[PDB]
Amino acid sequence: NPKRIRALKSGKQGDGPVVYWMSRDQRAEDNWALLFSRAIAKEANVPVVVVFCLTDEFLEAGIRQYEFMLKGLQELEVSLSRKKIPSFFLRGDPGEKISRFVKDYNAGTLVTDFSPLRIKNQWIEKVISGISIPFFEVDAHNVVPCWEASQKHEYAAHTFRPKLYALLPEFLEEFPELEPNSVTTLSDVLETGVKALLPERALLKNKDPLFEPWHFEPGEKAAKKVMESFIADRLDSYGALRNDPTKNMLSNLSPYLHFGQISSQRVVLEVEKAESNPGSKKAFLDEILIWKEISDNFCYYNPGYDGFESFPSWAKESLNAHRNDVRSHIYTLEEFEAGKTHDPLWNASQMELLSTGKMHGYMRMYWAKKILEWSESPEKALEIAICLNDRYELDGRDPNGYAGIAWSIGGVHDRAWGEREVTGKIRYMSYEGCKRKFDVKLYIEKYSALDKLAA
DNA sequence: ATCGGCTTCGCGCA
DNA sequence: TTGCGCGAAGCCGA
Ligand SMILES: Cc1cc2c(cc1C)N(C[C@H](O)[C@H](O)[C@H](O)COP(=O)(O)OP(=O)(O)OC[C@H]1O[C@@H](n3cnc4c(N)ncnc43)[C@H](O)[C@@H]1O)c1[nH]c(=O)[nH]c(=O)c1N2
Repeated sequence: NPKRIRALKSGKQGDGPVVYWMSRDQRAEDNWALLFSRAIAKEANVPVVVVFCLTDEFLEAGIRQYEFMLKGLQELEVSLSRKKIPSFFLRGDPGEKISRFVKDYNAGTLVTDFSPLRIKNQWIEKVISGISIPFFEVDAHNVVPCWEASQKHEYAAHTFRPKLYALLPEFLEEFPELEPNSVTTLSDVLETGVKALLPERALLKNKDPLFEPWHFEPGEKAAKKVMESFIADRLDSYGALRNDPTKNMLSNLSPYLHFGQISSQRVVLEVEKAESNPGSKKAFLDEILIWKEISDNFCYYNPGYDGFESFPSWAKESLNAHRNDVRSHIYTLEEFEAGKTHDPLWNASQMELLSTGKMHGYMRMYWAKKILEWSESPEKALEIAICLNDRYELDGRDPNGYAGIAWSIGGVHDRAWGEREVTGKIRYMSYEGCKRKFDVKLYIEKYSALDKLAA
């Protein structure tokens, strides 16, 4: 389906390899990008090669994301050579490195997947300028190409959802089988990059790592076994138990989908054919279909996705009007980060975020709204809630991150509610509201250990 | 074209 | 808990 490609640059198709510049979608199956690279490599009797660019951004988050990512690449690499596609791994800025790699190996054609974040689009430009062969983009990450789904920033779910469903019958389709190439250190990069990151690993008073790395096992292989678990054990109770922090009825797929270790489209396919509770199947389909992809919609059509300016006008006008309110408490980053607020429900969730790297969905909503209530300005609430989300979430640094922080503190894709001190018309949430929805003390007590335990 | 109808709200009440 | 009505509130879209 040609609608999944955009022509970034046009030109002289080299007598050489087709180059997949892998970035978002780190999987070898279920990958429209690797499929397109392999299509036009067959139309030219050239091999297809894969190149990944490892960049200095790993220092801005934690060992947890980097071991999750790097382990997934060790397994993609052997999985990619079993079908005769060599994987190449460059360490440097994709501005210069991908550029050089193009000239150096005589690439016939270049291809990349699609991120809507600002920095991938800075790179793509530095790539287009220092390059002579054609340059192609494929949305391998959304069921419906970001730029076809809609042509504007979408105001709400219920306005984006019809456009999306109207296009679902044509892009919800099976994946062809990736045919292997006809014509014919990462251990070490994992070593250095953890050495450089070990001085900042989150520790306990007894020098122990806070992080528990057994809750999510990385890779394509482990990814698919988590979807199969979810469809067989959890999908049915999803409508009813998804909002109860005390049960793991979440799919648990976000760390894998973030790193593109599983296609969102293979999951939809496999939910769609499964015979579960309708309400479960609907609730679930609109998270992974609508909300995931309005988040790409958000970050694409809004360059300042991660700042106050991108809130809707009414919530900008609201929070401004309450900047001069006395705040009940005020915390610093350090105080939040170590869960030293006055709110054991708040502090429990921050403990869940540090030791697992995935905080319960429903709780992240409460977490983010309390940052706005108990910090000195909204801009500073944004800053903390981004800092902590990207530092400690396994699925962080993600359009779902930005659009969800935005949802919580700024009202993006939300509506106006009853006007309050500090938080204005932004949707309010309370401990007492939690108490009627789920057994807070069970939550709190699962994590009440790790408080005194941390320094 | 004006009017439901809006992710995940809180709260009383049975 | 567990469900329902009602509240406050800005705006898109057929
Ligand atoms: C403050 C805050 C911070 C974040 C987020 C929300 C909030 C309120 N989210 C979005 C959401 O909280 C997160 O995707 C889910 O908790 C992922 O958990 P499961 O995969 O178990 O979801 P679950 O199995 O319930 O849902 C299925 C899938 O749908 C998608 N999805 C679900 N809820 C979504 C939402 N609210 N927005 C967008 N997509 C959603 C995800 O891909 C998720 O994997 C996010 N998400 C993320 O992937 N990375 C992040 O760093 C953040 N950050």
